[PDB]
Amino acid sequence: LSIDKVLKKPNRAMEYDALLSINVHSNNITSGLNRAISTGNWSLKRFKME
Amino acid sequence: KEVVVSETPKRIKGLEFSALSAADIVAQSEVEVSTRDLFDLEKDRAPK
Amino acid sequence: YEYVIASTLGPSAMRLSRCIRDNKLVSEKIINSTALMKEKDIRSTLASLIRYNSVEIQEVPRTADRSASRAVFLFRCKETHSYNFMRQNLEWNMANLLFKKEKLKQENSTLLKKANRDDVKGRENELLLPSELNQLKMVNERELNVFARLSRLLSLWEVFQM
Amino acid sequence: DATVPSGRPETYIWRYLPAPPVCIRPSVNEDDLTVKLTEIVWTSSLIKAGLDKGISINNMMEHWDYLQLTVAMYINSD
Amino acid sequence: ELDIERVNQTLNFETNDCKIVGSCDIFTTSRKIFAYLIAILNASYPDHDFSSVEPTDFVKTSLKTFISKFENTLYSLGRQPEEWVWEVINSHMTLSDCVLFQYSPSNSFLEDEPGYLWNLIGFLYNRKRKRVAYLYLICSRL
Amino acid sequence: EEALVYSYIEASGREGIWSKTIKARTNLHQHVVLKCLKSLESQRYVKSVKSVKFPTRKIYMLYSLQPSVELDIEFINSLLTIVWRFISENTFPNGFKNNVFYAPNVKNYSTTQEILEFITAAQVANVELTPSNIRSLCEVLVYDDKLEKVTHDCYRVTLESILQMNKALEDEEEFSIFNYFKMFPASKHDKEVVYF
Repeated sequence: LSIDKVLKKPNRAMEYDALLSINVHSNNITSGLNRAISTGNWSLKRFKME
Repeated sequence: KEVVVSETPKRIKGLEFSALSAADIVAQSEVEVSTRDLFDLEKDRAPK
Repeated sequence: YEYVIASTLGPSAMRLSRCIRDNKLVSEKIINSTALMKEKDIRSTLASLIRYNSVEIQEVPRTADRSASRAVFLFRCKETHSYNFMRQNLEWNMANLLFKKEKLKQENSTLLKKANRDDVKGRENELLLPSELNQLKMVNERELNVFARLSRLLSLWEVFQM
Repeated sequence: DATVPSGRPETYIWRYLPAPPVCIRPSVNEDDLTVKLTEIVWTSSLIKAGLDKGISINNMMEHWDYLQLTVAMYINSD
Repeated sequence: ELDIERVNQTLNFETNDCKIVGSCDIFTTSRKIFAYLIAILNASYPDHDFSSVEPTDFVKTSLKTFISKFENTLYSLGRQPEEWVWEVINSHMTLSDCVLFQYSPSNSFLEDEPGYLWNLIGFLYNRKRKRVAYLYLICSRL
Repeated sequence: EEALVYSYIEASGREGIWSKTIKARTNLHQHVVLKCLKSLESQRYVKSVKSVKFPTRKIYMLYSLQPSVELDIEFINSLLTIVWRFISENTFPNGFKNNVFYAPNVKNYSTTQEILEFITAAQVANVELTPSNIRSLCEVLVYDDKLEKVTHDCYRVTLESILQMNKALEDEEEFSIFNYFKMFPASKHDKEVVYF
C-alpha cells in the first residue's frame, strides 16, 4: 500500500527503484520482534491469538 | 452586637435515595460545561 | 393548533405540519417534492418541530437490529400526542403566569398594606410621596396585565379540553 | 411516591448531566471520566449546531444514538 | 518518509465505538489558489467533484488557533498528543511563516457517508517551498 | 471489464450511476475502474452529468440526455404569488376588502385547467410551463392555507389569507397572528418554549 502511492502519481517516465521505502517499515520488524519478547504480549492479528 | 450562635452534636439516622431533578442538578452546580477544550494551549496549557 | 405553530415557529412550520398530516407516513424525499423550500431550511424547520410532539418519527430497521446507520425515517402526525403536549404547555404557562402574579403582590406587601390602610379614601395625595404611587401604578398595571394574558391564554387552553 | 418534587417519572431521563468534581476524577495524563465528559459535550455540540444549520434525519439519529452510547459508556462501560 | 509515516501512524486509530482515519501529506504538485486546492480535494476523494463549490467557506484562521483545537481533540480522544509531530511537520514545511486554510462549508460532502460523525481538515499553504499539507481527520463510527 | 459497467449503466437505465456504487457488485481494483471511466469518457459513450439528487458526487450515464427534476431556484417564491393573486380574482372584486359576497350560484372558483393557460398567457422565461405539476404547485398553497380545495379537482382562495393587507379590535382571536404587537422587555411575558 505504499508501492502504489508512487505508481498512480505523476512523474510517470521518472521510474523509481522501489528499494528506498523498505527502511520506512523495516523498523517495524525490529520493533515488533523486540516488543513482543520484552513485553511478553502476543498480539497476532492474522493467527488470532492473544 | 453579635448574635448567639449555637450548635448541637448530631448524628446520621438514615439515608434517603432519589434521583435528582433538572433543577436539583443546576442548584448544586457551579459552572455549565460547554466546551470540549480542556486546555487553552497558548497560556502554557492551563485549564480552560 | 396549526396557527399557534404558525405564529410562533414561523409560517413555514405550518406548511410541513399539514403536509405531514395528509400524506401521514411521508419521508423527506417526499417533503421537498410536495414542499418548495431549500433542503437545509426544510431540515431546520422540521428539526425545530420534532422537539414538540407535532410529529413523531417512524424508523425502518433495514438491518436486523434497529440501527440508524443505514435506515430511512418516516414522519407520522399523531393527533393526541401533539395535543396533550400543547394542552399542558399552555396549562403550565397559565400557572407560571399566576405564580409571578402572586410573587409580585407578596413582595410588594408593605406597599399594598399601606395602599389599603392609610388611604381608604384619601388617595388624591395617598397621604404619601409621589415616588411610589408611580411605582404602585406599575404594579397594578402589571397586576391587571397578567390577568389580560390569562384570559387570552385561557381561550387557547379550553379548545383542547373538548 | 411523587410528594417529593423530584418524585416525577421524567427525572429518570438525562436532560441535564452533572459534571463530577475534579476530586472525583483527577489528572495525573487525563482521566477516563474527564475524556468521557468532553466527548459527551462534543456530541451535544454536534447535535445543537446540527439542529440549526440543517442536518439530515439519517445522521441526526446517528449522532443521537452515539450520544446515548457515550453516556451509556459513561456510567457502566460494559 | 519515515517520520511522515510515524505521524501518519499517529493519526489513524479506533477506540471503543469510534474509528478515526486521517493523515497528513506534503507535496508541491488568493485568486489562483481556489483551483489549486480543489484538485487536492479531487485527488483526495475521487468520487466527488469539487469544481462545483467554487465560492466555498475557506475560513482563513490563525494556524495557532487551528493547532490549538487540533491538539485539544487529541486530548479529547485519549491520545496524549506527542509534541515532536509538530516539529516534524515543521521540519519539512517551515510551519512558522505560512498561512492556513480550512474547507469547512455549511454542509460538507461526508454527511451522506453513513457513520459520519465529524471532521477536521487543514490546508497549510507555503509560498517559498509551495508545500501544501493536507491534514485531515475523519471520525467515523463502527 | 468495460462491458459489465455498460450493463450497470443499463441497470440504472434512465438516471445514471455513482462511481462508488460500482463496488456494490464489482468490488474490483479501485484504480483500474478509476482510469477505465476516464478512457470511457474519451470513448464518447458515457458523460459526467450532475446529480438531480443530493449533489457533489460523480454521476455517469451514457448519451441519453435524460435527467429528472429545478433544484430549488428561489425565483419560484414569486411565481406562485401571482398564481395566488389570480385565483383570488375569481372569488370577488378585491376592492371590497377594505365586503360584498354572493350565494352559491356565482362561480368563485377557477379550475387548474384555466390558470395553466393563464401562466402561459402571462409567460415566464422558464423551460417547461407544464401542467400536471402546477396542480401540485398550488398544493403548497393548500398547505400554506392561502387557498382551499373545492369540487374535488379545483381550488379557491380562503378568507383568512386575504387579511395580509397589514375599529374596535376583537377580544383575542387566535387567527389574527399578523397584527398582534410586541413589548419592550418586561417580566410577565409567556413564551412557548419555556416548558422545556
